[PDB]
Amino acid sequence: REQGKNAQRNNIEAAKAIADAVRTTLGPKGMDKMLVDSIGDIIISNDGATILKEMDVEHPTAKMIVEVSKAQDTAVGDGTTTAVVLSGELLKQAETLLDQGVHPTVISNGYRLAVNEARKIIDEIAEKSTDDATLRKIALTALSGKNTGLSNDFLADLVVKAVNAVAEVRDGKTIVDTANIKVDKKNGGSVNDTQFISGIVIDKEKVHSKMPDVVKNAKIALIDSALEIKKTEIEAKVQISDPSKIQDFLNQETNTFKQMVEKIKKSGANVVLCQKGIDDVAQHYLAKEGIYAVRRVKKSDMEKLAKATGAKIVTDLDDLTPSVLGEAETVEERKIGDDRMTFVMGCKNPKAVSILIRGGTDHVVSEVERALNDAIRVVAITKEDGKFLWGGGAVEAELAMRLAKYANSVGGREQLAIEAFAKALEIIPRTLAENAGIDPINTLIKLKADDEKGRISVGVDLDNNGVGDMKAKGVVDPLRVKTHALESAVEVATMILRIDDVI
Amino acid sequence: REQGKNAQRNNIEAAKAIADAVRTTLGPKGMDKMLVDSIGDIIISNDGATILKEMDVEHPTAKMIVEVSKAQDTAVGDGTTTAVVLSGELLKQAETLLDQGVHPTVISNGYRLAVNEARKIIDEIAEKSTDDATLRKIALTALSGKNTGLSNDFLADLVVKAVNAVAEVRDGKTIVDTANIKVDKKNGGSVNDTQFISGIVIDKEKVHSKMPDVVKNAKIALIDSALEIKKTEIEAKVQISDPSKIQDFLNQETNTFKQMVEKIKKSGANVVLCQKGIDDVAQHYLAKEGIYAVRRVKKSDMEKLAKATGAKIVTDLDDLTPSVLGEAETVEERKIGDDRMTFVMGCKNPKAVSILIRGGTDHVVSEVERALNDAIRVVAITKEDGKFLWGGGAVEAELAMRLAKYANSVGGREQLAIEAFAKALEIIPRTLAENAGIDPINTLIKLKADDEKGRISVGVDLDNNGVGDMKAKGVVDPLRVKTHALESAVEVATMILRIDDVI
Amino acid sequence: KDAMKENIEAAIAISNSVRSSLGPRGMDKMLVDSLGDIVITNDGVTILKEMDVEHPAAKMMVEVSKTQDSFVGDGTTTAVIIAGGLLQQAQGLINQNVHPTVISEGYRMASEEAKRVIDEISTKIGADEKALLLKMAQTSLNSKSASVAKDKLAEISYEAVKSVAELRDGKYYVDFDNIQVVKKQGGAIDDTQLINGIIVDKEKVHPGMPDVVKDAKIALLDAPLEIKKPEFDTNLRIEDPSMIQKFLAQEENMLREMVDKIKSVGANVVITQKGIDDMAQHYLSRAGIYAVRRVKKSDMDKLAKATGASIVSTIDEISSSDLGTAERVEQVKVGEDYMTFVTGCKNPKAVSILVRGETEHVVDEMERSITDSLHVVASALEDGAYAAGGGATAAEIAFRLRSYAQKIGGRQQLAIEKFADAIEEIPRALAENAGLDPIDILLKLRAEHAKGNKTYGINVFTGEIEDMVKNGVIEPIRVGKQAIESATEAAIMILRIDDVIA
Amino acid sequence: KDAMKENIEAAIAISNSVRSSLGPRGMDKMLVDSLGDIVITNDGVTILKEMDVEHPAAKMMVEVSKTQDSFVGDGTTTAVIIAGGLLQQAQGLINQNVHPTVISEGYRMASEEAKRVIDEISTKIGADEKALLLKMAQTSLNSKSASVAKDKLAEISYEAVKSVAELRDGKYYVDFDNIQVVKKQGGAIDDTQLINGIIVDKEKVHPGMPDVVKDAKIALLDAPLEIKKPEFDTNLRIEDPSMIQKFLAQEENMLREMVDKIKSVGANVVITQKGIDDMAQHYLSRAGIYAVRRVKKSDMDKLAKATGASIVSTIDEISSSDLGTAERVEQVKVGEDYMTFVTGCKNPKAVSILVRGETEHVVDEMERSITDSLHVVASALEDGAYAAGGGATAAEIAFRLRSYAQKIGGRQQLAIEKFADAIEEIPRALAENAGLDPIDILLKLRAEHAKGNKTYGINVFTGEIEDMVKNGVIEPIRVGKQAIESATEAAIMILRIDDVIA
Repeated sequence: REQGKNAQRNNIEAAKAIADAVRTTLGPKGMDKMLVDSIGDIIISNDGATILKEMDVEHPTAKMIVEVSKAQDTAVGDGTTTAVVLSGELLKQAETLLDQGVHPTVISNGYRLAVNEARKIIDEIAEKSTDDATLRKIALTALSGKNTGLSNDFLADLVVKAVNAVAEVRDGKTIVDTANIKVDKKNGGSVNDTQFISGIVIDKEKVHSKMPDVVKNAKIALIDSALEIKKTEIEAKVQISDPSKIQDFLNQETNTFKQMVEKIKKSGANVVLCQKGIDDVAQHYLAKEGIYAVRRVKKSDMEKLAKATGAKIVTDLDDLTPSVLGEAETVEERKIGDDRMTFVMGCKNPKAVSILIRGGTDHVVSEVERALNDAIRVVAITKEDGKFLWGGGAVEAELAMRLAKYANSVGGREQLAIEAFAKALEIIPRTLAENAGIDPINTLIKLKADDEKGRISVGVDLDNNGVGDMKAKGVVDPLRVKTHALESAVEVATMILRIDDVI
Repeated sequence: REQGKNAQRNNIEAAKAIADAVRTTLGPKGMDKMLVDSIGDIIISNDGATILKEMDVEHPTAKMIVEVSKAQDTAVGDGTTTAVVLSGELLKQAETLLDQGVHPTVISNGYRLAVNEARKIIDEIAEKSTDDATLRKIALTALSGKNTGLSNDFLADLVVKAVNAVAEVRDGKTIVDTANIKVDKKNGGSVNDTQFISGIVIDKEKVHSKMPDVVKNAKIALIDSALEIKKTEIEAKVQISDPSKIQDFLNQETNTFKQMVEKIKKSGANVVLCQKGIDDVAQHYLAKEGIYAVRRVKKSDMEKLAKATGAKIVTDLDDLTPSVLGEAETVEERKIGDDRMTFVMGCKNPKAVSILIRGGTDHVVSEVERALNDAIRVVAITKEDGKFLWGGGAVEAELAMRLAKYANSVGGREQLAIEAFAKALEIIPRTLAENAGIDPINTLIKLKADDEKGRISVGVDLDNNGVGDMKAKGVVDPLRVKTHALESAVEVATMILRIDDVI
Repeated sequence: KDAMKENIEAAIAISNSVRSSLGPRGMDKMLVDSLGDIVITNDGVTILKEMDVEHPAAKMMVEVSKTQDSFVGDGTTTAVIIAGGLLQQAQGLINQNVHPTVISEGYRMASEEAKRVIDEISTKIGADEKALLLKMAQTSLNSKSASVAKDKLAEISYEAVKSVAELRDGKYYVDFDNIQVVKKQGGAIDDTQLINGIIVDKEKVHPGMPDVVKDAKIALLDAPLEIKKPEFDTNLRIEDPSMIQKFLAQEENMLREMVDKIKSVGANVVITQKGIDDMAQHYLSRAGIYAVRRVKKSDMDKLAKATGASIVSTIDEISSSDLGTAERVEQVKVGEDYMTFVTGCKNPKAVSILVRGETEHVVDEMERSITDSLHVVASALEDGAYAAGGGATAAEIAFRLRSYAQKIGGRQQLAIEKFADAIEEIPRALAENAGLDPIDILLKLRAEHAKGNKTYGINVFTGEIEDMVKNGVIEPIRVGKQAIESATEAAIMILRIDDVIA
Repeated sequence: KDAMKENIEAAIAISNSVRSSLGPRGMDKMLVDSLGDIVITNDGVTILKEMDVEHPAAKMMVEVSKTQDSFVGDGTTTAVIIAGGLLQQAQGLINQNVHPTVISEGYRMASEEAKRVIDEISTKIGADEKALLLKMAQTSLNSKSASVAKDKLAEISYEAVKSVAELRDGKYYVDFDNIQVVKKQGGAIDDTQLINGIIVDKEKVHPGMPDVVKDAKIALLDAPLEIKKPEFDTNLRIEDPSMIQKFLAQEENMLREMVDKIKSVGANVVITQKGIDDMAQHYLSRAGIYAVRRVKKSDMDKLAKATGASIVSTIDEISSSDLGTAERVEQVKVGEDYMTFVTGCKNPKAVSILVRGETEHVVDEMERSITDSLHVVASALEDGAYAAGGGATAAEIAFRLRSYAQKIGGRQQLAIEKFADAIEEIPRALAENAGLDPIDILLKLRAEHAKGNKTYGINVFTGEIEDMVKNGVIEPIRVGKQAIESATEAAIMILRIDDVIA
């Protein structure tokens, strides 16, 4: 247990420590962290949410900052590192005020005033556009400091392409369910080998060799149960008194499997995707009848496939009518890398696509997938909101300048807290300077001037070695992620700032 | 550290424990205690002062009771065991009053009232007599529970005899310096072999064989210094350059010793008692001249001898004039037991006698001497005071009866304390009953009746098996020892009763 | 002597671990357990239930001080603060040899007189209902981290309680089984909203069930949808290979039938506390029924009240009388998760609050804060009166006990004056917490009340003694009565104990 | 905060280890050291000097509270009791955020006003001298184990001080080097006596010296009677066997001469602080001189004052002007031991008290008690005034500070009222100790003083508030001033310390 000053200085110190752990992942020039456990093992990522979710944080106050990795609205791209780094700075800047004699609650009030204002300023300054070109700029920016190679423009295009494929319009507004975009990976090298498929890709091979390699004009049956011998619930025991019965019993089984397959054939299905197992005898007769079957299909895939093909997931084969069958032009098995995967294409519903990522190393295809997923999210959000913000610390610099003025229009104590919040925002542009290896102090000096001359879009430029126009370089941040990164930071900093005793 | 009740109950418990350690030594039927150490070793005594002085008391409160062994006025005979046992009972009886809610100070006040009264009652009831017969009864009583054999009447007589020999009258009053009675012991067996000598007996043999075994009409020289070669204070070194000088130096020494003896002879001394050593050459010439010499005589003896013979203890032989010589009819050496002792008899001053105790065992001659010394003290005190009291718990019984009444004439709280003091006195008659092996409870019942019928002299009688007249049996206690045993007990009980915290 | 010295100190220790959380300038506590669980809160009931107290005196202080009777506003924190005061003051009186029994009588009396002063100085809520209750709910939120959004949350608290409050004997009764509070992270605190209906954090049991059903006839079950196995030991004896088929058929038919019964009675939605067999899930799906399973019992009870359904345990004996009603049941995505919203219920005095926060530990405290507000306004509406906050009502009671003490003179009087000093622990805590000068505020506070200013209190913002009702800082009359009630019982219990033995 | 909480508690602990020894119903303490030494006493100065205090706060409390300026009566026990009170009360005021500097100012002021109240309410000793002083000496003995013989010991204390007191400017001056207090066991406490002269616990150096010398001319030396060895390295060179004799002769002659000088000047007695060579002992003896050696320096100083002798260090330069005078010097046996009594001194304002007790530890406490009495009566005679005991004078001061506080209003006032409550620690201790009811006695005590009864106090025997002077319980004015002086300094010192560092 710790009380008062000792409790607070300690909590702040903890918050700062965890922020430092992710700090260097910020931006185009972000570094990676290698996280190693005991059994599973090594994870190498630049993703802040991944790093924090995996980290073995001990301290309670640090366990609280780490919780930002789970706020779905913030934990996408650099949102996580931005929220954590900012909480750290908000707590650090507070320490000074606590030292002067300012009460933790007025500091909390200042931050609330500041963040509410900032949330207003950014909706004011938010740039509108649903331009596919801007979408591409969102993705390019999202893929910036990752180990993806040079294929970024190629990836960015895939993203926009996938997003625009499943994006739909409800009452006047564009809604994009990312769950309709199936992303999967396979170790084959190249990356440029990533494919965009108009259908659902399934990491599953056909159960039996004699089954067709490709089915055209497919009537697809999605099945919930196992195509195996089922025993009754109330215990059952078979008693044979006639030696002749043994064969008959052995045959009822065969005939049971024969009927299963008859039911399936009767519905017109020519493809059977089973969520469970399929007995070898059933596989025998399915192949005999020419039906293409896959077994032990993931529920997630079962659901996406029902979505894409219009098929109803059926459990009782007796309810396997032609009404519950899905449709697709082609169901084909084809070898990808070293595996054989099933491709369901030309589905009844066009709003379903897949991205088969390639890249070799394994530990790269994973982050690349990790990357493509964030990219898909950010591009999806923007597609919806239609608004974005300038990157490279441009937003923070504007905010820092405005709040510095808004502080003056506020009363004594709160004013101090609001000037502290304004300083805290500079931790972002400074972090990008430091990471790129440029002089932090002078970049800030320049950045401040330009945004004050009205150059809203001037962020930190690695190239120009200092500040530069993000409008030209195309570095754009989605809005939603910004506002939530600020809000998360404030809510969490306040929670921690208010504690005066840890027992 | 202990406070309040815990501190007090504890202190009382301690006092009681040490009283128990001496309890059984009380009276004619007292037992002995064997005290064993590490090096010196075993001591067997019935003397309470000896037992306590030797005991290894740990507890502070017990170290305080033990201090009574040093109060010279109490520590003679059973005075010590009486004072200790009574303190124990006074503290024990107090515990009850503390329990009821009586304040330690009013209890202390009660005891003060009680003891002051008692001191009055005993001077009132004290029996006068300077009758040699009573003196003998004092000694017989003092020698009662000791391992002296049956020779008691014989010893008692020696005591009175010695006492009456040195007893002197100042302005109308008899003063007896016990320091004039030299008591010594020698392991020869018998006890009846104890002798009464009219002179000073000295446990020292004549230094040289050729010296007379007996000197008649002795002019005794008492010498402080060593009859040896004396070196100067300021360092001195002798330098011989002539081989002939060596003899001369060796001779100056001889001549030095020759002169020493010449000086002695010149004064008319024919006996020389030296407190220090005597060189062999000096012994040579002393024997040659016929002077009887003893060396390394104890200062105590030097002083008694100066007292008895009228000799002045001289240090510088040049001041050895006939004026400083002592006188005695006979100075003779005679073998006692296995040793040879010097007997100085018919001294100029008749008020000096010796008692040479015999008894064998060694561990018996010691207690017998221990006994004879107490006996001499008690007989001496009484010789002076001329008053005594009846023994066997007779005094305590009278006191207990009177104070029980005097209590009524006193106020509430104090009255309680005074009834407690009255009960405490019964611990003496009860202890004598218990030791003799008779019923305590019934002896007390009988004792109370008789003293109440006015039989002041009825104490506990072993013979009559219960109570009996001490007047007839002759058991008498000196007064001084009684009053001081009561007073010591009260002063010490109060000291301890007042403590409420031991740190 | 010592058993007391120790018991009292253990107790006071609890009093101080909570003291700094009282009021608008109050701080929160982080409580980490052995299993590593963390709870950061301002709620004095949670803090107490959480802290690991070892000393038996502390365990009792916690139990008795808990204001258990109701957990409205900061009754428990206030109770605890006063108990520590009462105890600390008793220590002194005992140093002077005042028998603990006198002290306990004095406390008991002063306690009674104090409840009286409150009833007396209280104030009935009049035609001002809406404005008063809002001001009350804000005062509450003011102490919490929810202050940040006190005006919006206060409105929600008012709207919700007002919606479920029954004006019976011209009186108000508020049944909380009509208010469903649910928390979901991934949204700002401002995103917190009031939904007219019952939200259940669960999604349809099978992917093929509808996302929405208009005019829903809801079946509420308490039994699982599975095959029933006899109670006596049972075995199927198959001697004919052909029976194997007939048997499995009979089983699936039993399930198909169960669904037919529920559906035959008109059921549209099926919500069960227990499980639903995979095959039953298929059948319901096929019948176009929206079903949710393993629902919380508490959630069941609230759905019954709002839809008017009866929870059935014997599907076989189900009937249409048992069905509940709602204009629409629909699965909606709330952030990451999928929830089921039962809207337009039969019983319109049924409401839900969707509490949002970005982080888990943030949303947790928001719900704690909102549940406090609901109880504050609801108990004010129920009691009908309110007392001024800011330490006003305590300074008054203190003032009025010092009088009464001189009337009930003697040794009792010392205990009664000490009881007054203890009540002053409240204004002291408030002052101390805001960064004001206790000894200074206290003297001014006594002055105003002596000069008859009943409603005068501590404005921690301006740091001035003002009119607490004018400024709006007011609390239900119930918080003060219970707090002084719990506080004196906790102190009397420790005061009577002179030994602790195993 | 904590350094203070701890310092204060360490301090108060000392205050309570002494509290029960205050007054007529006070108890004593047994103090056993590591070396096993035991001291049983009521003397608060001995208790404090004895107890092994570890905490630095406690060491300071002991040092400052020691009333060092004088050890008259129970000034130190009273000081310590009040310091604990002042400190304990400061704790409370600090809990209320009263700056320790205000408190220290308040204490400083109240302290000053209190000394004033005492001077004011005091009472000059008039034609009543003998009766007053006796009553004073008895009150003192009343607290001790010496009470047992208070009337006799009080007379001795009065007679002794009166004998050595010089009435100078119409004023009295008492020089304690004129009062020799000696203790000897083996006698009752009643056997304690006052001898007109100086007793020295030593006996003649040689058995052959006289036991008495009438009209003594006393030589007081500070050098030993031995041969003087040169400072430069010295060696006798003997080359002639005959010189060996001449050399030893010269040495003995040097000693014989030293004695001749002392004797040539008329000396009759020779008392030295150092040693006397065995041969010198022979010579003095032979000259019929009574000599004592290795005498205590303190004893030397007292013999010089009474006989008018000068302590000589250069025997060679001794003269008759240096000799002291006394009608008789005699060795007398006191119990077991032999002492030298120098009676009928030149200076008749020279007295001795032979303290008796049966036991060592009894006689020790008797001397402690008697030395207290001597200082009590002597300081009363010197001051000329007295104040009532029994808590009367403290209840008065308390009464008069509560007024003065309201005059010096503000925050200082709180410290001043707290100072009054602290002074009341005295009547409380007295009541508690006697078995009376503190809270009850205190209320009556306040009443009487409010109604102007300045001299009203606690009669612990009857347990009633009465007139302390009438009943004779009175003390020197000095005891109260110093006690409140020492008490406030000890408390202010701890109050200012906010940290303890190594």
